[PDB]
Amino acid sequence: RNVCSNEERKRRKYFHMLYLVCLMVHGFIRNEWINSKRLSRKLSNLVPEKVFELLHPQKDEELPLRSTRKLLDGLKKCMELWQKHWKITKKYDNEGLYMRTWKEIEMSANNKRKFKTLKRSDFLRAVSKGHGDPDISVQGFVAMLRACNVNARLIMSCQPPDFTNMKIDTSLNGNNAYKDMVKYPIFWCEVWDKFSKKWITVDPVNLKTIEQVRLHSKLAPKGVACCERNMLRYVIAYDRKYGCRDVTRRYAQWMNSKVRKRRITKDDFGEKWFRKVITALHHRKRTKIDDYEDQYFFRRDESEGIPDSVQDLKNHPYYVLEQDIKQTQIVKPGCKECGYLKVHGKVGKVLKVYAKRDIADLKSARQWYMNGRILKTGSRCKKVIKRTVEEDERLYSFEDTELYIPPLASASGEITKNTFGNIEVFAPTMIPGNCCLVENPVAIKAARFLGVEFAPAVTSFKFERGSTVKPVLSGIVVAKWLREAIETAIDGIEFI
Amino acid sequence: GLTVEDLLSLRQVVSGNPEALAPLLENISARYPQLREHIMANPEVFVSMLLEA
DNA sequence: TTGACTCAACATCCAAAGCTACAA
DNA sequence: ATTGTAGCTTGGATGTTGAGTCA
Repeated sequence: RNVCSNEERKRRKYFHMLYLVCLMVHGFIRNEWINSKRLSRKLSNLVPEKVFELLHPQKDEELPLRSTRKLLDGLKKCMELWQKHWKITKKYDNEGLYMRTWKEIEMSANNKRKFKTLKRSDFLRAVSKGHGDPDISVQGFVAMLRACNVNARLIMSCQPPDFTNMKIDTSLNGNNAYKDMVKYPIFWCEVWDKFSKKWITVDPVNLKTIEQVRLHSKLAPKGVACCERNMLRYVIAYDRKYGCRDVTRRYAQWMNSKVRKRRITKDDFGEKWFRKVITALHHRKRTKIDDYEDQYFFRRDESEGIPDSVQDLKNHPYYVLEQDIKQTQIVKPGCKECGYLKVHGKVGKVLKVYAKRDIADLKSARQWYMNGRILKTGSRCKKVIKRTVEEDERLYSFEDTELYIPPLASASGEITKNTFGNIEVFAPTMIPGNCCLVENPVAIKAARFLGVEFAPAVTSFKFERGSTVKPVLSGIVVAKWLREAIETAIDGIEFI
Repeated sequence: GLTVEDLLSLRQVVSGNPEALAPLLENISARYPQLREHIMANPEVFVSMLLEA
């Protein structure tokens, strides 16, 4: 076949994360540079008074749209005079910041190369002289708009290597490689329109357009060729005030179905990890603009709707196909489908699509005990399912279950224990209220040495060869008032 | 728990030469097995490291 | 140019308190 | 020596991945 080992899988996931973080920090720092005062005082002189007035039109009461109009004309004229300002555009030396293949990353370490350093001063000098690749160009442009006191964001489409691509050989088509790579930009600009209350998209260098993105954006790469070096999944916005917002939603038509699959956020851990990175780069308080943009994203989420294809509904965050409901799940009472899918390939063939919020997860009595829950009195099971030598296991909903409260320890601290002489503690709930769990390889030896009243704690089950399960006795449940005594014994175990 | 030299190189590449990320990260991650667990659990610390000086 | 098939080789989740033979 | 232990050959159902074929 053509799938690498699992070790490589994990290495690619880690390298993907690391690379993403580095790219996002690069965007942050470059946004700092863009704010340079020494630069803005120079670029300010590029914008005639007439244009400044167009960028800051009078608020129009009767019809705010006319003001938007004047704003857009100013942005257009700014774009025009930026072409006059730059003149020399350089090619990207090596794929610029477009996506690299795993093979390329592997072989980059193989051969070292001289790198001409770019310091803050070099950046400023290049922007003022109008010399450089398209990225430095757009960056200068954002700097100019900021020099003219317009709320202009730098937008970066971060292109880390694709951790979903599990191929060993990851070769690319050489035909029109560069032209296809540069067909869409990595950096562009967003400008806040206070009159219509929306971010306006501005690419003055590559596509040389201004658009007011509703559902479709001219800047999202299209075509298999182009998406091999430009996979849109992390569109990051940096603002005047050192803000950092994930803005992919504006530029990705299928954020929830397609893009999500290609993002580190596709699972809970990556979600938290990315939120941590953003927060670490988000150096400002929330504004009303954020509120407006969040409403925009919420509407875009509302109107993305059900995806057109079966694959895009695998692991969707909001919807599930009828046929993908697990044997251990039920439709919540009174709910039905929330939509349908025309199945591409079969005339009139259609699949029922359910919202995930309407699917309930069921577990058996044992499974609930493993989550520290028992069944309520007169609870009726919602489903019956087979198992192995077979067996009819009943399944119950969370509402049919109750929190298990274990009996308290006696005055002397004696715990009540199961038939094997152990206490089963699979959930914090399962510790007696007046007791504590001490997890330690020697907590048993300690409690035995003190001769105090305790109970070994079965915290989980080790599955092992042969055919046989084994309990994992990871420690002790003692009364609370004996904790430090145990902890003292544990600490001095070498002296017993 | 990295050296001064490597944090310097990393900041310089990140700030002004990110086209050179690929080989540097190849070297650093090959020389710092621990980094993996740091990034996974404490990415903000790494960020702020880069954000200093 | 699209996606729904199938194939096969792994990977990943989840159950949930031994048994025999034999050396000492 | 009438107990202590090495060894038994996790698995079985379900999901993920890329290649390929078809309409």
